[PDB]
Amino acid sequence: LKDQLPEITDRIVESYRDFATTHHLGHCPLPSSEAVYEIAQDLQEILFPGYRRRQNLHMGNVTYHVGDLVDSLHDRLTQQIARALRHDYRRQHGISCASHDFEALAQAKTITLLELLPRLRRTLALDVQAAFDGDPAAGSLDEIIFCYPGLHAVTIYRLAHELYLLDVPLIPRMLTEWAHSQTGIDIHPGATIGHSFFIDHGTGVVIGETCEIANHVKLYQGVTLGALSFPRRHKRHPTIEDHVVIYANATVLGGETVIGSHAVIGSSVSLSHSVPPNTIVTIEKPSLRYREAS
Amino acid sequence: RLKDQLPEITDRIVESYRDFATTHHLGHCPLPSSEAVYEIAQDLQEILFPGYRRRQNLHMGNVTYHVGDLVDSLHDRLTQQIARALRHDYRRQHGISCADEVSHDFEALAQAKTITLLELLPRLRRTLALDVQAAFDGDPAAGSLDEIIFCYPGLHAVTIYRLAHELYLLDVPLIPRMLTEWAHSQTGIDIHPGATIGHSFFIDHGTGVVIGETCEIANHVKLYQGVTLGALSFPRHKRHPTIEDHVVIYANATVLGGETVIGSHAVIGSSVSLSHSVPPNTIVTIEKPSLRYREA
Amino acid sequence: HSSGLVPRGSHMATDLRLKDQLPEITDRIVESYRDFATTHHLGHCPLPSSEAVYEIAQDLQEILFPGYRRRQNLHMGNVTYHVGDLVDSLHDRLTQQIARALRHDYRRQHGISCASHDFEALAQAKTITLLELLPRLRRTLALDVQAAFDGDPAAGSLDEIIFCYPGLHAVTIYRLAHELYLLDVPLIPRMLTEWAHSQTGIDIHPGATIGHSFFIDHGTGVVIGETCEIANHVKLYQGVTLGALSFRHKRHPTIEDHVVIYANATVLGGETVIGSHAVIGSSVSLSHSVPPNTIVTIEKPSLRYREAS
Amino acid sequence: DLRLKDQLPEITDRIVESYRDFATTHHLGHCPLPSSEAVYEIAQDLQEILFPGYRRRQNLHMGNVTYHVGDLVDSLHDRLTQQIARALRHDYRRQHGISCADEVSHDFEALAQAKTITLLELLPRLRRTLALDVQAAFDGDPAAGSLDEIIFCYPGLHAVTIYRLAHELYLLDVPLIPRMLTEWAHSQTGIDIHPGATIGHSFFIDHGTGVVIGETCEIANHVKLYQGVTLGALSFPHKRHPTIEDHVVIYANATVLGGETVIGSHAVIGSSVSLSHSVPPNTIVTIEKPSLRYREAS
Amino acid sequence: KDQLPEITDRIVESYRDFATTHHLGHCPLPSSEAVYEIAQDLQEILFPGYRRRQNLHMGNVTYHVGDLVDSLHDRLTQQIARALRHDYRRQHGISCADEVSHDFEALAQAKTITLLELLPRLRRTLALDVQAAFDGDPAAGSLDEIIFCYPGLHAVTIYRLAHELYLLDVPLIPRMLTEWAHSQTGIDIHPGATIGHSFFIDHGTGVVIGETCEIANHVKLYQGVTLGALSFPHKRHPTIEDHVVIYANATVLGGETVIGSHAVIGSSVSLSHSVPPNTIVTIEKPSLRYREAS
Amino acid sequence: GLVPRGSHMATDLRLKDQLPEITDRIVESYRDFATTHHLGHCPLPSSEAVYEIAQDLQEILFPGYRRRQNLHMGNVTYHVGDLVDSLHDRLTQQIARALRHDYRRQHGISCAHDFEALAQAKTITLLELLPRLRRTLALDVQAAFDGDPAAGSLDEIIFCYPGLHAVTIYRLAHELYLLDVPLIPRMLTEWAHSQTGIDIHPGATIGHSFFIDHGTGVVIGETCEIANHVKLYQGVTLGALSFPRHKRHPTIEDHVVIYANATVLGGETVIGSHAVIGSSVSLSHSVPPNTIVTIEKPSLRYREAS
Ligand SMILES: [Cl-]
Ligand SMILES: [Cl-]
Ligand SMILES: [Cl-]
Repeated sequence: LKDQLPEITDRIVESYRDFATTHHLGHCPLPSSEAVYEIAQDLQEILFPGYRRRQNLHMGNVTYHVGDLVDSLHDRLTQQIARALRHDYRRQHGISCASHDFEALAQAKTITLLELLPRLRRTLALDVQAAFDGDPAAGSLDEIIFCYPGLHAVTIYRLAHELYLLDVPLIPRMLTEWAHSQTGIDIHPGATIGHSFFIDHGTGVVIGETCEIANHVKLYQGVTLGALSFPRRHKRHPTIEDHVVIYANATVLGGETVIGSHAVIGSSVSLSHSVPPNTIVTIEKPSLRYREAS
Repeated sequence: RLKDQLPEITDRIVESYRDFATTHHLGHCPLPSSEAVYEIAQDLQEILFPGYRRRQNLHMGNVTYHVGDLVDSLHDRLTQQIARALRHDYRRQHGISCADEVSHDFEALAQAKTITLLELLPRLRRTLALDVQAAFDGDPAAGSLDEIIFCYPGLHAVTIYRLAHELYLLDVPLIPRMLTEWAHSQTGIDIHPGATIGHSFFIDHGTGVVIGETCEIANHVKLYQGVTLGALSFPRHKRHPTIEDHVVIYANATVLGGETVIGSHAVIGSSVSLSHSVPPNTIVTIEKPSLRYREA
Repeated sequence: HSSGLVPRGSHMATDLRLKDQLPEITDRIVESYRDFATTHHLGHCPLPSSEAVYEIAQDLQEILFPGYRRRQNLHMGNVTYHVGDLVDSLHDRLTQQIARALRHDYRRQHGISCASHDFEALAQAKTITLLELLPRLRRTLALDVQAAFDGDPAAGSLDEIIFCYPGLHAVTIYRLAHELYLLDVPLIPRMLTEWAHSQTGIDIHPGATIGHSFFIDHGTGVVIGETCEIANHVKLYQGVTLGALSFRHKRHPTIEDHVVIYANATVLGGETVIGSHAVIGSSVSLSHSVPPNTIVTIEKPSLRYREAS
Repeated sequence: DLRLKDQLPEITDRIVESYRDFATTHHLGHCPLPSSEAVYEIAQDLQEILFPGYRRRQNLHMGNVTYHVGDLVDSLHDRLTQQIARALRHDYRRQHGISCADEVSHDFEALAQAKTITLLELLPRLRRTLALDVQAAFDGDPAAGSLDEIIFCYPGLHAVTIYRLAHELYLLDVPLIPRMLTEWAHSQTGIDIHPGATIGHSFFIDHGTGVVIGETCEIANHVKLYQGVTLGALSFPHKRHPTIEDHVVIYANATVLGGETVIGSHAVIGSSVSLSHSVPPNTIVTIEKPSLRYREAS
Repeated sequence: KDQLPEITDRIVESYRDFATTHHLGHCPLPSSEAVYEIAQDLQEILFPGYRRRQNLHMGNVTYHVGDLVDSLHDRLTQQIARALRHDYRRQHGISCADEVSHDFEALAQAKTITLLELLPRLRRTLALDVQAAFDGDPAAGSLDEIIFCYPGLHAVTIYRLAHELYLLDVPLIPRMLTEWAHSQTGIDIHPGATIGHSFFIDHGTGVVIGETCEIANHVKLYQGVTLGALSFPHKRHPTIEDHVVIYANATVLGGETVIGSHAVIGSSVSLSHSVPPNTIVTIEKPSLRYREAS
Repeated sequence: GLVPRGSHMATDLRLKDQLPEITDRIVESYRDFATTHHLGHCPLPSSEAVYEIAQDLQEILFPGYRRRQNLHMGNVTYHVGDLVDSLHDRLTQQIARALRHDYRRQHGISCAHDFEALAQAKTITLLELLPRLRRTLALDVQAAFDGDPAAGSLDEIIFCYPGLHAVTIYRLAHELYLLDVPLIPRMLTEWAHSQTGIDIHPGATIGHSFFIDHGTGVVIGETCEIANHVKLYQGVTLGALSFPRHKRHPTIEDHVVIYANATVLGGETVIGSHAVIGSSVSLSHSVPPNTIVTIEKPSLRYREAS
């Protein structure tokens, strides 16, 4: 009977006492996943108006739309950042929970992010053009903006990256993993990535925290820019110089691996050492076995 | 008091819209809506697989009402979306800007394409019935047709692809790629709407599969996760492979090139990377890998 | 018969008279339901609901990780209300969903048409079993969270892991699905794991057996088969397949304690055992056993280098 | 502060305890009563069927209306069945002092479905009646713009539509639901019609706020009422409310009381008239010209 | 369930038989819900900070207003056009025909712009109504309480919007608005009524004001007041002059009935003839009978 | 009805260029008429938050009759506990805004746990008296059953009798009034007034076993005092003298019935225990206990229709 339910409830609540690591019970709200996703939506509406939720934006009403989003983002970002800072401070110092202070610091950070939205749009315009240049078959800039997952993942990454530079805990990774969830493109928020970046297809792409990518680089599906199996904090991920292309399913590992300007890394190539500028690296023609099914 | 700087930030953002006009669409001419397109896709799937989607109370005595309503609504919504796609593509091809009255241009043409799509739904069900059976045939361990329809991501991605493909054949801009990229997002399966794919197609697992615009796949084919049917790095014009009937391609294989033909009943083994044709009834496998073993 | 632009009829609006054809389209669609009955479930026998299963999953996660999901205002003084309400609701919803799954499977197993046992009572028993083991699942998942922290040195905190590491999410859903699998619930286990698959690109069959302190880092492209058995303290990376040979019955590998399998490795076969503390390097493809304490890596690849022109 | 939040568990317990002490204003147990929201929803769907094009959907035409109606009928069948069954079961248990542990062995679902089918079957007839009501509003209001304006927003028509639905449920012995319907309409219009009232066709309430019509009241055809009219029972007293014959008009703030009061065919009851006795056909009843006092202001 | 298709068919049949109570065709009438939403938006413009949003300040209110004005332009145009088209067709016995029609659209837009243009003037009039409520209710807590919840103010606000639409010859919509307010307050004001500034209804339940009624400035009414037409009859409703107070349950009837400047109509007074300026009209004390109970 | 020329052209999109200017004139009007806005950084209480609070309180008072139908003794603690927790937060916030705004207004102060703590204390007081309120409301329910012999059941009364809804809201509002909460009490009674046409000032004092039958058009003034076992009908006014805080509305003693459309006026008017005020009676002075007041039989005119 339902008479068992109160007891099951009580055992679960008891388990909150026993295993305290997987709950946050108390008077100190962490940041909200949903609030961070909503922030992300609003930021994207500012960056690509006409391509998101509203389709009735024109020069005569866009100020009202942006103005309202900026006002709301100021409040929401401040709140979420403040909770991230408070929680991280408490955790670092082992302090328990029992417009000033962290709030003011959060607001300062929030305003910095909002102030760089014009600059971000400049950067993102070059990424859009990189997608157009990088995919000859592409219909239009509009198609790219609507639905190229590489552009979406990069957009989120660039927002998360700015917050990373501002020492915001939690929220950068929450943003990148949201994009990762939608696109299968996994970019650490600490990665440094220059303008005119394009990921085509993208599923399975992984880019590590200390990875440094210059301008005009293109990656394909399944590319890993990662750390070596064996032994921007301590550099453990590769540097990719300008105008590099890395084809599908390549792997590039190591904090000292530099892929030089204008290099091409062929499909399925696995590298743990530097490549000179102007080099095409490809796999040896595979040795395949053939048999008839009989 | 610091909220007083927000109006200035707002003005700088609006200014950036003048300076970088390539990444916005401001004006009196709505583009197609991602959300409306998604909703259309939901309604189409309701028609294709009733009893497996949102409603669970459908039977032969009420199904006409469900379908009839969806068909009527889809007529209106697809017409609207497709017309906006056609108008946008017209304006872009001609470099013309947005008019000062509301424009019904292309509405009749959009309606004609919409009706063609709705007319094909019975045929699409026939094809999808074979795909469903192909999943059951292709995965011994499958619990039932029901399980497949409910949650096999391959079937979902292919369903969206087949819808998008019909729109592609009708020269609808934007909407086909919007559909396949939606499916791509949900399944990790990346099928270009331009691909040609015969009946009884099955993708098992599916994450990381990529199939290019020009790829041609015949009947009774099965692929696994991480398969690429793609273009050569270097050496409507055909740049993607042709796969003949009854071929199976195992996990993480790569088949590249517009002149690569994989012959009837061939098997492409796991991790095989090919840029040349394979005759019928050939099993192609990698050379046993050379591995290094050491004590830790 | 001339025009001011390329396609003829560009000026014409929607012809509303053409709406008269829609009833016929509708009738042909309904006819196709008669002709191809395999891809619909029309009748008086609701199958389980995808949406209901998703909602159940949300509520289970709220119980497992309170404070990290939808509510942020939970404390020891109000958590009883939160849990008690969810347990009550889950009891009803899981019973309903499981009962429909059992009924449908029974009918399908036999010939029985929709026009036999007490499936509701059996469903409720299975539901109660699941709810009873939530404290135990919390214990397991606490170790998984710690394994993510240990397995990723660059990890910010337990908090960041719980909030957004996709491996933890996929493993949480899998562990719930697995218990339902062990209770012989049809449909629902795979519905759960495919949901997580869709969200993370991590594909765990609900039949897989996986010990505590399991960690998937990155994870996109991971596939684990039905009969795979993974021990304690195992760590996997993106693109790893633990699958079946191309060329009930065990068809998937066994991975022993403390094994690490790096990105894009493939391990195949029912008889393949990867031994305690082994390391399978990136892109390693194996269909045979490896002893304890063995590090397996690919041979340095043979690469061609030439000038880009 | 947050320390005071520690009192909330205790306040919660005081409330739960009070459910044990005062059981009459709660219904806790495993026997859901009917849902106000579900009844309101049913009413919305019924109105969609009766007045398509004037309610929620604006894209209905002869080519799609079968799908709309077919779907609503199907939904209503399930929801009305559920709501009626819950009402019947509760009323059974209450009348017999049974209680919710003790299983009901009676098939209220089948009976609820039968009552539901009866209501659905008479919707065509109800449309016939309501068509006459709409015309009566047009004929009864000189200033009326169109039938469309009337259908859209005349509160008299809305209250009467709900009443007519509630009345058929009343005649089918459905507990709770008929009064839930009429009270919803009362809430929206100020027009308070008991579901038991008997009202003929071509009925019109103009303005309507403050209208009260009692359970046993009987109104013929072509009757018109204004705001504030009471057709009620005697204060100092089975039929306890008046009978109004055809073609009667009753002006604002009139009061007509008593089970034996018959207002005769084509009578006119003037503004503010208060009556507790019958009136013959073709009689105009008015108040005596009031004696008013006039004084200069300061 | 086997009975249901037949019931469905008989209902559809009855649509053919009784065609006056449906609007089936290709010609959307106006939408009640769209009209209500338009009314919500207009109310937000008229009384910002007292409606749905509570975070409005001088720095963001332009964005809020600007956005609503932009949207209201589109939605009012659409609703008014549908009203004009339907009413014209109906008046002239024209049927729907099977073409999507821009008919009356430009005229609807014109009327819509005129309405939006007079919103500043409406605010000026309503500021006088709010003061009248404060003046007319000496027990009133604050202007805020009045604005928040005095039902007289809400009914008058709706009526004033409806009345401007009535003056613009917009069919259907004005009555839709006043009946909506009627439904929420028990106050029934025909949109055709003429009402001057500083108007106040206190309590209000049961107030009826007729189409041809004319009310001057500084007038106050109470619950249950009827300003109506004669039972035994183009002006059919009374004229109320400046500074008149009409107390609870009074009834004032007739097109030729003029209540003179500064008159007072006492509770329960029933009048069908003019009253001179500066006159206080009261009922004769009732003849009451008293008896001891038992 | 001349249709002006140009009427049938499509919307002219360049006319939207005028909308910014219209917007500016509207904003200007906020500067010119500042009494009818509340622009700034100090939000007032929200109508919708107050309504939601009211819904939650009603769920606590009448569980099984409102939004949830699956409540039983095994789960009701969870339901109530959660509502109380949420109410504590929301009532605290709303009350604090009421108190802050009222203080600023009463003094000159402009906008650039003090009130919060005071708000919380009042919120706790309200929540603590909910069991007592349920006792009182149970008596009101029973008074409706006793006072309307045709009533089907307590259930029906709870489900849909408007008098009981109006009175429920009034009793909640009245407790907030007694705690000197500005704004919110009148917001609550006006909401009830809107749904029922029953208009009760939050300051009214009303004893147990109170029933209003039908109710539309009832008005009860701020200083009115109503004892126990009182019944009112539709259209009853308990109001102030037109030509006369400090008592200006009547006192109604126990067991009084007032029938439809009666008017009782004046702060010194006391209607004695067990009196009956007949339909349409108008009274502006006291009547002793056990007095039955009726109007003289009306003098009516009858004529033949012509
Ligand atoms: Cl592709
Ligand atoms: Cl009516
Ligand atoms: Cl009106």
